[PDB]
Amino acid sequence: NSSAEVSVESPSFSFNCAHFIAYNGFRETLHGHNYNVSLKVRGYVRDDGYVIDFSILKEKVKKVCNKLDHHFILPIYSDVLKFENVKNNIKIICEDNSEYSFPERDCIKLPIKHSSTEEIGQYILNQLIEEMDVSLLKSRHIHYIEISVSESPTQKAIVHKYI
Amino acid sequence: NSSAEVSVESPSFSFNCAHFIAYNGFRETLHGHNYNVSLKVRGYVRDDGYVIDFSILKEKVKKVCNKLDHHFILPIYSDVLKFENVKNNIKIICEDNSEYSFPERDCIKLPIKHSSTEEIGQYILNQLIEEMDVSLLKSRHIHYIEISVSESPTQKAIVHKYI
Amino acid sequence: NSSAEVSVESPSFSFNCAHFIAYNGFRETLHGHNYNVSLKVRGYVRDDGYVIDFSILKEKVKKVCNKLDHHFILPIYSDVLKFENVKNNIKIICEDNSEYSFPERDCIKLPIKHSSTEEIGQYILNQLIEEMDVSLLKSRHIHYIEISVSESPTQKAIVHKYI
Amino acid sequence: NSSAEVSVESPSFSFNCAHFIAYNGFRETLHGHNYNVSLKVRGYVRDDGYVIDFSILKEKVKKVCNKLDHHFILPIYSDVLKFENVKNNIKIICEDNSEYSFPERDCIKLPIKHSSTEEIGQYILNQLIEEMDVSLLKSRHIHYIEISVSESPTQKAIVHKYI
Amino acid sequence: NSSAEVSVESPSFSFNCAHFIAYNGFRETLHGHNYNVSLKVRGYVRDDGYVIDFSILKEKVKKVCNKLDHHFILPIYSDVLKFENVKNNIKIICEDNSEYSFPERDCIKLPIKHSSTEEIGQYILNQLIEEMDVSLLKSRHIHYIEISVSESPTQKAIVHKYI
Amino acid sequence: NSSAEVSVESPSFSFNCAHFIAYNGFRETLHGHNYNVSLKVRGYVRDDGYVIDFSILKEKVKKVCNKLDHHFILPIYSDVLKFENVKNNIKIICEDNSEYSFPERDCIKLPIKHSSTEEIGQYILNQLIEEMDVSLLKSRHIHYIEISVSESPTQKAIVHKYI
Ligand SMILES: C[C@@H](O)[C@@H](O)c1cnc2nc(N)[nH]c(=O)c2n1
Ligand SMILES: C[C@@H](O)[C@@H](O)c1cnc2nc(N)[nH]c(=O)c2n1
Ligand SMILES: C[C@@H](O)[C@@H](O)c1cnc2nc(N)[nH]c(=O)c2n1
Ligand SMILES: C[C@@H](O)[C@@H](O)c1cnc2nc(N)[nH]c(=O)c2n1
Ligand SMILES: [Zn+2]
Ligand SMILES: [Zn+2]
Ligand SMILES: [Zn+2]
Ligand SMILES: [Zn+2]
Ligand SMILES: [Zn+2]
Ligand SMILES: [Zn+2]
Repeated sequence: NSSAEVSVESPSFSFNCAHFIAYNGFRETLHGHNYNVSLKVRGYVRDDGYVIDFSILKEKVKKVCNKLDHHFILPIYSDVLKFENVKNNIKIICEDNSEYSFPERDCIKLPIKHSSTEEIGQYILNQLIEEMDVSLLKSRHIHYIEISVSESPTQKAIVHKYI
Repeated sequence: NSSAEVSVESPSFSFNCAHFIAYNGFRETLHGHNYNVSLKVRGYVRDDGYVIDFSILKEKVKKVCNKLDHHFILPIYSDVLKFENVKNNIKIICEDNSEYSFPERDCIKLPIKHSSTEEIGQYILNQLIEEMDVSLLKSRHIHYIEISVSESPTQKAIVHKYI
Repeated sequence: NSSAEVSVESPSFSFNCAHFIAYNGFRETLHGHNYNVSLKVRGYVRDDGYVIDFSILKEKVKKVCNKLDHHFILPIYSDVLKFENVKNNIKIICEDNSEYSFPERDCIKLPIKHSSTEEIGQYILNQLIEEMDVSLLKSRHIHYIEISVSESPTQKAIVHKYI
Repeated sequence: NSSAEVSVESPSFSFNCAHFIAYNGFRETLHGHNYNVSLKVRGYVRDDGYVIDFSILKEKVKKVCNKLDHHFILPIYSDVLKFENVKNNIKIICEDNSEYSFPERDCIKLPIKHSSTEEIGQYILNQLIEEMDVSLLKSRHIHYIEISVSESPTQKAIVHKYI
Repeated sequence: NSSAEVSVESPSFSFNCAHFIAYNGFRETLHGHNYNVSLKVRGYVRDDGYVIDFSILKEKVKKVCNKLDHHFILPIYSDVLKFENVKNNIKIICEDNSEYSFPERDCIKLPIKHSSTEEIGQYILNQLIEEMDVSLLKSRHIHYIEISVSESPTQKAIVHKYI
Repeated sequence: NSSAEVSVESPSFSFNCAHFIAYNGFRETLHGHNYNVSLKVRGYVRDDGYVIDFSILKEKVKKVCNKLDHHFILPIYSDVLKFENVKNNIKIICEDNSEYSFPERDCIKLPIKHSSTEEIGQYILNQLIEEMDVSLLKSRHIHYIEISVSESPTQKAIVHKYI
């Protein structure tokens, strides 16, 4: 068969963030991770000799990671957390009525229900798909994209999209 | 597409064992390995934000590895070895009439024909599927499980099961 | 020469924490890291065949890491942060008057001036020296201890003590 | 399911070469890489306990890598390069009229259009398939073979063949 | 003891170059490497909490690597090579009278006798010391600096300077 | 300062052996390890541009590893084990009167008291020192040699000799 894949991975494709998981009947304490992203795309060797240039993949991964890096990840779609702006701070109130308060600029609000590695990965995948531009990918006949997001060197989520 | 995978891997998911391969017309000398196990499951992001909790996968891999660790692996289904159990020892007699004798407690008797990485993997996969409980996996809509077993950092076997 | 070293390192010797650095005229946003610890000791091969048992070093590193894991690291000796404890929360007030508030149980209060990797390392080294018991180390003629603490796979601090 | 994979990878499966990419309207400066090869085959556990012996895979990978090691890779099917023999040297003329000249003995002439990691991969895969002998693979019921070629630790190409 | 070290390493701190070693009675064929650089400095925890900021070390390493990346390394102080300018090309004549010719823009002229990993390391160390500025290092009481240069994942040179 | 170090390391510099530790009042069960060796030497950059050629180090490490690979390691100097040859077998009797019996050709008899990683490392170091030849090392002004022996990726011993 003639489809081929290229992938990029680097300790440099990272965002260092704080978070905590909360879902129904469960809340854990604030902590954080070096999240690391790798990207794979399946296409064909085109007339320039590439599936797609490594440098485009690297540039797009770096960009998405840079936006996330150095914040508390706030899942705005959460069904078990309440958020309030008080002065320059976002206040987070949990089901058990415990409270956090951070400067608004420390938080990155992501359209996700939970700050789990799977849902963060889904977010990053959609972002990368937009950054690389769907029509570029189609012109090169790239039909599948996969990202891995590790929350540590021992645990990772892998999400994908057929395009 | 909406299926997602999670995987766990660590130097800690290891068992350090002695063994030798024996099949028709071939027997190698006793030696050993640090075997290492990584586990991946394919499912869907559930309402808790996970495919499945990383901590469940880690706890189950550690348990199966712990049972194997620090033994000679005895393939009880071998077609080319004869086994005797006299007093507190297991004697192994090979086709060329060479013999080994170990204290019975030093052996872990696996229901496999050869102590190859492939066959050890198949056994580990079945064990992990039992540990994780097949009905748990089904309630979360997990449909695929894969383990990699490395006999060293340079060589591994990958076995899977669709469920 | 006759001195010998043993070291242990693993992805498992980790603590996943939130923090931010603050020193005179500088404050960064809340974020987090997978911190990883490796331990090395210099001694002599003793009559049991060891510098010291690897299992002792692993057990002691795991214990110290476990205490830190899953918290916000609070540097109680900070010269640029004011701390208040009201009801069940710790409030942190910075020089620029920005504020953070966490549940008290979310914080691990370390006797350090900054939550830098260097200062966290020094604290870990002192703890491990206490855990391993200085008189045990002396009876085995261990004269040097070194820990590396990485804040990510790309950056680390190395602190030591001659004993 | 009953199919299984075995895989071999090592820093030892490398070839260190110089090259440059040239395609329509693009030429880069001469540089080099440590190319690294990993091999995976999919088959079944046979009556000897193996998908196929690891030692066969390693032996064949090392062989192909050793042929390539320590040369300038020249893509003889290039549509943007001209090659001419002058004394003991091969002269390369680019579209911009820039020129290179190397001794003949320093070039490995590969039947590829571009010295891209993708196309080098396709070359290596064919070679490996011939070295391992297609009918041996068939007798063991091996039906899929995949190689990864990395040009550095951060970027790689993955090519495959169903057989 | 109170001195501490910080270290930075990454697949990102690389330069991908072509070269060949030539010394008395020995010349090898043109090939290439992904050279990788790691930097360690020894100093003291200062009043900001750092030996020195990781970001300064990373910034300076990347800078030096970027200058070298994607060239043929030419050792201008070679006692067994002759270099001559012809049009836009540099001609290299070896002792055996074999010849190379590259465009000028494809060579990085380094003040080294041999393009060995040792001598490239010594060059990089001096450059890094100048980039980081000797008096900044002195004001922070940094007294030792060490770089590792790997020519591949399996072999490296380590050079240092006491300052 | 002008001394420099070169080191070689590879998953290929390995011996896969069985063993068990026995010392006074302690015996563990038969198991095994992939032992991995790395070698470092400190010297000076000589007139060929090297501290010493990487290829000599690699060749010597491979040789010593190859001799050990695929055996049970038998510490002939043990003060708590008794050995007897019975027909083609070596019988090992422990303090608790438990017994092992292996074909003589499965065992490599090492002049060490315990098959600990430290004592194996000491043995390997002396062997490597002999293989590289002390006078070669002296002519190049190499004054220090260090080997690391890991028994797994998480635990290692480091032994050295000033020469
Ligand atoms: C333990 C901690 O990192 C926790 O936040 C955690 C635990 N288990 C998890 N499990 C999955 N699958 N994904 C996660 O993001 C996750 N996250
Ligand atoms: C960056 C350097 O390796 C350059 O020659 C380069 C750039 N982009 C690339 N991209 C792909 N896909 N394959 C290559 O081999 C490749 N090669
Ligand atoms: C094998 C290849 O990298 C060759 O050019 C080579 C061989 N031996 C070497 N040995 C040393 N010490 N340094 C080098 O840079 C070096 N370089
Ligand atoms: C647990 C197992 O590998 C055991 O054989 C073991 C345990 N602890 C050890 N500890 C040291 N220091 N060295 C060893 O070789 C060693 N070896
Ligand atoms: Zn988490
Ligand atoms: Zn084996
Ligand atoms: Zn930080
Ligand atoms: Zn390239
Ligand atoms: Zn080289
Ligand atoms: Zn052991």
